[PDB]
This record gives sequence, structure tokens and C-alpha cells, in this order.
Amino acid sequence: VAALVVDNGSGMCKAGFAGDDAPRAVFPSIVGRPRSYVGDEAQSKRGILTLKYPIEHGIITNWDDMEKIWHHTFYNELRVAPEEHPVLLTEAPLNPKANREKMTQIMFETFNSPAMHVAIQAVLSLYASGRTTGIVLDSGDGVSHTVPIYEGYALPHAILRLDLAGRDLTDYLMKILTERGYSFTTTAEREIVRDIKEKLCYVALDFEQEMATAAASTSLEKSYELPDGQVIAIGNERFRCPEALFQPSFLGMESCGIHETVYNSIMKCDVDIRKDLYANTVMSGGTTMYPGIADRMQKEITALAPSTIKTKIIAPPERKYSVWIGGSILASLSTFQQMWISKEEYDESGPGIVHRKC
Amino acid sequence: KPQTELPLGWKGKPLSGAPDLEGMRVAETDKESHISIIETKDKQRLVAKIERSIAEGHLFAELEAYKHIYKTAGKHPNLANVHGMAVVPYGNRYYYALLMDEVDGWRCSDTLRSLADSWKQGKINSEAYWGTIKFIAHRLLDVTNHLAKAGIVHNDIKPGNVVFDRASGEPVVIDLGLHSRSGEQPKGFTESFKAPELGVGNLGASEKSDVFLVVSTLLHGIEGFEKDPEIKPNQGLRFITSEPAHVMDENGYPIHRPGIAGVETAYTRFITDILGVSADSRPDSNEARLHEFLSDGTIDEESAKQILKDTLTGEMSPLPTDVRRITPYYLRELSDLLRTHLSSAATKQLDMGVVLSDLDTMLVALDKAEREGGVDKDQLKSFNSLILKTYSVIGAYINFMLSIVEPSLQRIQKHLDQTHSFSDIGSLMRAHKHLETLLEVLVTLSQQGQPVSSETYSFLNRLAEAKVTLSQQLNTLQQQQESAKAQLSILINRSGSWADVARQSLQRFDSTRPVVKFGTEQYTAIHRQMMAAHAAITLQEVSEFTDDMRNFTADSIPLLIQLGRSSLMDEHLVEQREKLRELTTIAERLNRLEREWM
Ligand SMILES: Nc1ncnc2c1ncn2[C@@H]1O[C@H](COP(=O)(O)OP(=O)(O)OP(=O)(O)O)[C@@H](O)[C@H]1O
Ligand SMILES: Nc1ncnc2c1ncn2[C@@H]1O[C@H](COP(=O)(O)OP(=O)(O)O)[C@@H](O)[C@H]1O
Ligand SMILES: [Ca+2]
Ligand SMILES: [Mg+2]
Repeated sequence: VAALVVDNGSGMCKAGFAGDDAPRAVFPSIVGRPRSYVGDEAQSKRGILTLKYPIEHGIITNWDDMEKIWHHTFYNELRVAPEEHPVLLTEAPLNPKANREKMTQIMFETFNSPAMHVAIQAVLSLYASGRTTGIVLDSGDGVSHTVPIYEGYALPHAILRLDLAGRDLTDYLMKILTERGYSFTTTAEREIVRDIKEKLCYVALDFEQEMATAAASTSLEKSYELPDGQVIAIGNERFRCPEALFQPSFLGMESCGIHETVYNSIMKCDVDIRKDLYANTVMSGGTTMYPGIADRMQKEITALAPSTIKTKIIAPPERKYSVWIGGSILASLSTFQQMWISKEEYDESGPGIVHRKC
Repeated sequence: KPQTELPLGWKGKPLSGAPDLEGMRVAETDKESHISIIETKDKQRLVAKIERSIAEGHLFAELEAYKHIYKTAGKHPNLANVHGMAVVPYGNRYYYALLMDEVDGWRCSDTLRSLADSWKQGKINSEAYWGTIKFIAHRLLDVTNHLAKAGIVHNDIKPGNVVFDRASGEPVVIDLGLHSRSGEQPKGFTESFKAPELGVGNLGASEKSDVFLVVSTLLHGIEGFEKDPEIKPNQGLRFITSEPAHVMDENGYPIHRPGIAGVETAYTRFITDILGVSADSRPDSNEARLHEFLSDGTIDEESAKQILKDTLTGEMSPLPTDVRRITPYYLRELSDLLRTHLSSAATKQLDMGVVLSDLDTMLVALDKAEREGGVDKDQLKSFNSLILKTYSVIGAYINFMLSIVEPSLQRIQKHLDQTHSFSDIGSLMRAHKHLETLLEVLVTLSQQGQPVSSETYSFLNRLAEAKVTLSQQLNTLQQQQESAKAQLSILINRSGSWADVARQSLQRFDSTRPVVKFGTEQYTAIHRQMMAAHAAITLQEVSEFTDDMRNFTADSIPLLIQLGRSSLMDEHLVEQREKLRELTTIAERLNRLEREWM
């Protein structure tokens, strides 16, 4: 019988069966209670609910609501009994040990899973690329991580976290559109602006040159049809929004961009392995989906690195699901079936066991 | 013995919960009616609202309103906490004064300007901003409901009559002077904010007119109506959906126009559903709080309060002094100021000090108008002529004078340090005429009056040095402009081979009305395939011209940056520059058409 793979993100939860090309269920990591629903139904009934995200910046903060998301995932999306399938969950880099135990305890005690493993999300995206050595820039809705990985093992001393991700970009886009006389303000409107962002934004290879073009002429303007039929036109907002990834000052942040955060992670690693990290920079998550981002990271990292070194960026087409695909690969391996924590092992050693096996 | 040492007393019996007055003293009296701060021995800090000398009993009735609200609806944290009527020392007299707790913080205008500013600078995000706005609207609408329970209507809710508390972050409503009972004629109102019905006919004040005020107050703060005195919040929002609803700054960044909306949103629906509708169709305070706008984007109450504490303990965004856009009305207003100086010059009552100060502000207004749009070139030249005519009247007419005019020289010298464009040519010519007129005045007054002092002599040469630096800079830029005209005309000649074929192909593509649709990839698939096919036809029609158009914009874009978007002395240059910009837009949109639609 097939294993389950679920990837819990700040914005989106992805769920499916080990062995599939893609996840069968993708919905928002949102729980809504009276002033209780999950996902898109929680959004549709928002008017009678207080919506909350249980995951903040990659890390679980509301265990009550997280329990609800998993119950939703199993019973409503996948429509399965968790007592009959083993389960692969994912976790953020530097997830506190206390969280890992609580995760384990919920699977065994609340859902009665016969077995489970938990894996680091970035490490799954590197496995998915066909690699065991490399550095991963994972950028999703709540958080970005540069994770250097050597021969299968993440190097926690060189991991950097950046609280700058898709949610912040969507929010920035909402601000700058108000200069065009467009006041998006509700959570419904926030979702529409996220749509605009995903379909209209790109990374300029040369920001100052695109700004010049945008001011000289109207040749970068592009129109969007709202769900109610209204139409808006937008211009330099298209490339200014994702530029914030390289210039956090645009978001009021006194911090390094993804290109420089990546460089710094590499520099915190031993000189001997850097060449390989530079040549195996892999990119992961929905916030790395901007047209033109791969070329910009190539340009920007080549600017900071020694001129000897070869900088090679990998950017899989479907990389918003790289983490999930990694998990589907790993659970499906035949060699892996020994690695699961079994119900017997948890009944005999309690939540603490997770650190021995994972 | 000064007024700061004299005691206070009570006029009526005060309200239960009132402090003891023993020891209390006046600290200061602020800036209408005069409000003085009462420092207690403990320092609780109280406000004493002193009666106007005109004395129609507006103040005593205000107390009776507060009293009645407390008895009927209860107290309320977002409403002023009043103690009774005192007698306080002010201006060599004792006066009646309404005594209440000080809301220690900023007025609503200053708070919302500061909130909006921290958002634009990136100190808080959009969630925080709009959450905090919605938080404020809930509090205000809760107070209009609280007053409705007492059967009292406020009638004058506006930015000055709402004050935010620094300690709690809570807005507090004050100023019940113009209150009425429900369905009685209102005692007064403010015209910019007033609801249409309020003050006209049989039916007077209601909770509906208060709800209206609460929204026109927020609209004022949110849109920044202080920047544009020619509009008033109770007229609501204007929609511009065909054209731009915004203005562009120098560097291509859009700028919000106060009162103009580009799309309907929860927010615009909120304004239209309340401000743009009659009393019976308008929601009351509790219905308004159910509105989409107030229901949907809300943050945690403690989160909002926190953001307001932080705004209030930070630096206040100052009131903008001359960011006003130069409209035909404002430029008319400035011409009327010059017309009074010419009118007083004829009658020998010309103040020389103030005409040179006012002429300097005219120069800045005119330079501002040239950069932006706003007024056509005929209204500018008429203004420019009126300046020149005013300089004409000064020369013809005939160390205090130094202090008036130094500010003008400094401003011009700061302008000489900057990197200039071609739009500065007219600006610098005018500045040269000003320095020359300043020079002539100072030298002339020494002929028949006070001889030249060391300060004046040194000033004359600081003006002379600036005049020459101005001439050299003005002469470099006129040469550079001639290179720019030639470069412009050559580029136009190249466009001949492809212009009309490309313009036509792209006009046909545009008539299909391309547009990114909301929805899934499956839902939009037919639509996206139709565009790509149209786009593929268009790029096939112009295939032979594709390298020409690519090379054309590598040259045209840097030249268009140099020629700018503002008015220029040379009107033939401007007409030509726009023809390049139109050709550049054709070429560049075709150079990107594959990337945008295929
Ligand atoms: N084509 C696209 N272009 C730009 N952004 C996109 C695109 N598709 C998705 N996104 C953004 O990516 C984010 C979702 O990515 P992902 O699901 O990998 O994040 P997550 O795993 O939910 O959160 P996190 O990784 O922060 O825990 C959203 O913010 C979404 O707006
Ligand atoms: N309790 C208070 N705390 C802080 N400021 C106050 C208080 N009461 C009045 N003020 C200030 O005094 C100003 C004028 O007082 P107000 O009662 O509005 O009189 P008026 O009817 O003359 O406008 C207000 O704009 C406000 O700044
Ligand atoms: Ca993730
Ligand atoms: Mg007042």
C-alpha cells in the first residue's frame, strides 16, 4: 500500500501519494473558526470566520489549528484512513526539537499512523534535482532559507533564514498599486493581488535600465481582468515587486537580498566544498517562479564570487512542488522502507524517538 | 501673582468621579476656542475648554450632552471623559471652562498622516496599515452608535474633533458643542465634511448624518485631502477608469491623486455606499460595520492598538506646506496677489519687502507647474508675463532688505548645485532675471538713500557670481539641447521604413483587446491560445523590421530620458519628442510582444 507525502507550508499545504509525479491536493494553510473550516472553504465562508495561518515563517505555531489541517488533508482532500498508510511529513530548516516531537505525537496518537518519517524541506528539493551536494534557495509564502547540503547532510551552521517571501511581495504590490488609484484591502482582494503578482511580475536583469524604459514610454504596461470584469493596467510595479528579493529596503528591511544571503551561506562553509555549492545552486518554492530570476541570480552571484569559480543555477520548471516531489521520490524508494518510525517504536519510546531516526 | 498661581473652582455640582481641585494650577493655554492645560499636584493632566466671549451657552449645553450620554448610554473609552464646569483663570479674568481628561497624544489628522507615511516608507506593511484603518473605523462607528443610544447626534465629527491616546492607541471623540437631540435641527456643522441633508429642511440630525461624518473624516485622512484644498471629503471619490487615475513623478513612479479612484474595491464601495447615498439608503453605525470593507481585512485589536502606540511615540509627519499642485485656480489665485502689488504700486503704497518675497514664491510655483502638467502653456505665458510686468513696475518705482532677499539667493544657489535637465532652461532664465532685479534694487537704493554697507557689497558680488555661474550653465544646456534636436530628427528619419507598417499591425493586435485573465490555466487556456495566435500574426507582419526596431529603441530610450516629459521652451522640440515617444512605444511593444503573449 502507498505512502502519504504531505508538505506543510506557510501559505500552501501539498498532499498526495508516494509515487506520483505531482501532489493530488494543494490548498491554503488556513483555519477559520467562528467570530470550523480549512482551505478554500474557510476562505469562501470568511464572513462568519476569523481566519488564521497555523504556520508562520515555515514554523508551526498553532498546534490546535495544525491538527485540523492534517485531519482535513487525510479525510477531505486525499479521502484516506491514516491508520492504513505510512506518512512522510516535511519540516523547515532549524525546526525546534520540541516541534518535531509534537509532530510525531500527533501522527501516532491523534491519527494512529502505522509509521512516519520527517524530512528537511530543502533537502527534498535537492534530492529532487538528482543531487546530494548543493545549496538550496527555498522561497515560499512565509520564509526563505539558503541551505547548503553536503553528500546528503544539511550544514546547520551555514543555514540562513530570511523573513522575506511571497506574502511580503503580495503585500508590497498592494501598497504600490495604490499610487495608480487601486485600493486592494480585503483578504479576498489580497488573493486577487497575489494572482496579479504571479501572472504579471518578472525579475529585470538590469533594474535601472527597465526603470528608464518604463519612464520613457508605455511599452511595459500590461492589463489584467479582475473576477468581476473590471480591468486595471500596471507598469513598473511588474518588475519592482520581485526586485524586493534583491533589495529588501523596498520592504523597509535592513537586510541582504537572496543573492547575497546565498553568497554568505556558501562563505560560512569550508573553502574546500564551495566550488560545488556554487555549481549546484538549486532553487525551490513558488517565490522562485518569477521569469528572469535565474539569470539575475547568475549575474548577481557572479558579481560577488571569485572570478575563478563557476556559478551554475538550477531552476526546475515545476519547482513550487520540488519539496513534495523529493518526498514522493524518497518514500517510494525501496531502501527507505527501513527508515520509517513504526507504531511499535513510538509505543515503546514516546515522542523523543524522532531525533534518533530523523 | 501670575495666573499660573491662581486656584480653580466649580460652577455646578461636578460629576461623580470628578477630581478634587485643591492644588490644581494652569500650566499653559494652547492652539477655535482656547484650551488650557491644568496641571494637578499629582499631575493627572486635565484640559479646560474655556468659553468663547460671544457667550451663546454652547459650552453649558455640551456639558449637559456629556452628562446625558453618561446616564443613558454609559461612559465609553473612545469618548471624552468630562468632570463638570469649572471657573479657571485666563487673561486677567476668571472664565467658565468645561473640565475633562487630557487625551495625551495627537489629533486624527496628524495620526493618519503619520500612519500613512510610515506605511509608504516601509515601516509597516499593508496588512498593518489597512487593519489599523479598519480598527479606527470600528471604534468611531461604535461611538456614533453609543451616542445614538442616548439620542444625541454629534454633528461635527472631523479630524480636529478626534484625538488619539499615546498610551492606549485609542481614538477619542471630543467637541459636542454643536450637538443636537435626534431629529432636532443641528446647532452647527463643518461644510467640507457635512452630509447633504444635515442642516436643510424639516428633518434635521440623525445617526445617519453622523455615520456619514465618520466616513468623510476617514476618507479625508486616507486620501490626503489636506494636499488638495480644491476638493472636500463629502463629495466622496471620483472614478477615472479609461485614463490614468494617477500622476507620474520625474522618475516614472505613479503618484496617487487624492479623491481619484482607478477601480471599484471594497474601499470604494464603502465610500459610495455611505457618502454617495441619501439618509434612508445609508447604513446606520452597526450596519456600516458589517460592510465588506470592515468585515474582511481586519487585524487583531491589540495589533492595531500597538501600531498606533508606535506611530504616536515616533516622529510626527509634518503638515505639507507647499506640495499643492499648480491648478488653473491656484495659478489664478497667485495672479490676484501680483495684481494687488501692481494695484498698490500705482497708488504709491507698494511694500518692497513683501513683493520680492512673493515674487520668489511665484518663481517656484511656475517652475513646479512646468515640471508637472496641470495647466496649458497659454495660462503659463500669461503668468510669466505678469511676473515680468511686476519686475517692470519695481525698476520703474523709485540692511533690512538683505534679510528679505538672502533666502531667495540661497534657494537659487542650491538650484545651481543640482544636475540639470533641459526642462531647467526656462527655470534658470527666470532665476537670472530675479538676481538681476535684486542687484538693481540694492544698488539703486544706495543712490538716493542709505549708502552701501560691507554686507550689501559682499551680497552684490554673491549675486554677480551666481549670475555668471547661471549664464555658463544656461549656455551649456542650450548647446546640449541643439545636439539633442539633431539626434531626434535623425532617429525620426530611420523610423520611416517601418513606422506605418508597424503602427497598423499593432493597432490590429490591440483591437483584439489583449489582457491577462483571472482564473486557472485550464480556465484561461482558449483565451491564452487566441492571443498567442494574434501575436504570432503581428510579429510575422513586421519580420523584416525586427532588427531595425530593436536597434531603434537602444538609441531612442536614452534620448527620451534626456528630453524628459515636462514642458520645454522650444514647442517644436516637444511636438517632435512626443512623435519619438509614440514611435518608441510601437517598436518596444513589438520587441516584447512574444515575451508578453506567447
Ligand atoms: N508563478 C509564480 N510567480 C511568483 N510567485 C508565485 C508563483 N506561484 C506561486 N507563487 C508564490 O509562492 C508562494 C507559495 O510557494 P510555496 O507553496 O513553496 O510556499 P509555502 O511552502 O506555502 O510557504 P513556506 O515555504 O514559506 O513555508 C506564494 O506566496 C505564492 O504567491
Ligand atoms: N480632552 C482633550 N485632550 C486633548 N486635546 C483636546 C481635548 N479637548 C480638546 N482638545 C484639543 O483642543 C482642540 C479644540 O477643542 P474643541 O473642543 O474641538 O473646541 P472647538 O469647539 O472650539 O473646536 C481640539 O482640536 C483638540 O486638539
Ligand atoms: Ca515550503
Ligand atoms: Mg473642535
